[PDB]
Amino acid sequence: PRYLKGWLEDVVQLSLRRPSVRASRQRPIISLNERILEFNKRNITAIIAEYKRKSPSGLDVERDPIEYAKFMERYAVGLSILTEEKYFNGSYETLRKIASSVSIPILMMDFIVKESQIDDAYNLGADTVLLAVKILTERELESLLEYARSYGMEPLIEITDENDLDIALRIGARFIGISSQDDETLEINKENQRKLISMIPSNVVKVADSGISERNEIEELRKLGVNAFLIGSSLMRNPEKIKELIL
Ligand SMILES: [Co+2]
Repeated sequence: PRYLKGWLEDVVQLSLRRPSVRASRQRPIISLNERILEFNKRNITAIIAEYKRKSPSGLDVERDPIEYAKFMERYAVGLSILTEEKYFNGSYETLRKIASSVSIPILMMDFIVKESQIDDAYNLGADTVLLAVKILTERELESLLEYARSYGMEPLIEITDENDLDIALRIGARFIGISSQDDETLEINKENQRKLISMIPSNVVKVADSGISERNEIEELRKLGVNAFLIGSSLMRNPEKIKELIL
C-alpha cells in the first residue's frame, strides 16, 4: 500500500491481517457492470444499494440485513455490502448470508490490500469488489485488478480526483466509481464530480458514488454518461426512497 495517515493507515494494516475464509462458492458470477449496461438499454435507472452499519463520517444504523437485501432485490441493480469490521461494522458472514439469499449482483465493499481478500469475496458469493486507487500503489492496483479478473470479476475502481483518474485510465479500468469522498481526510467534494465524469471515455462503466437525492439529478448525470448510482446512507435510513428514485 501507499503512505497513509490516521484511521486509513490503521484500517490498511488491519486489513493485511484479515483472516481468509474457506467457504466454497455455490453459484456463478452474476456480473454487476454487465447488468448495469442491461439496465441502461431497458432505460431502467441502475442503483447499487449499499448496506452500511457504521462509518467514520456517518451515522450508525442497526437493521436486519436479510430484510434489507430481499427488499432491495426488487429495485436495485446490485448490492454493495460493507465487510470492513472495525470502522464499518461489517462482516464476511453478513455478505455470505446476503449472497445466498438474493440473486442480483453483489459487490464487496472493503479495503483490499492482499489477494486472499479477493479469494474471500469470490468464496463468499460476491460478484465483484471495489479497489481504491488511493490505498494501493499503481503496481498493486494493477496486480489485484487482474487477480480479480482471473475470477471473472470486473472490479469497481474508486477515484476521488484527477490524480486518481490518470492512474485508473493508464491501467485500463473498465468499471470506475466516481466518489465524492476522500477516505483519508473524510472530506466530501461533489463539485469535481461532473468534471471527472466528463473525462472518462464512453467505453467505461461509470458509477456515481455520492448521496444522490432526487430524480432530476439522476436524469442529469445520466445524460452526462453516468451508468449507475451507489446509494447508501439515505437508503439505510429510509429504504423505500429507492422507489421514488427509479420511477
Ligand atoms: Co472509498
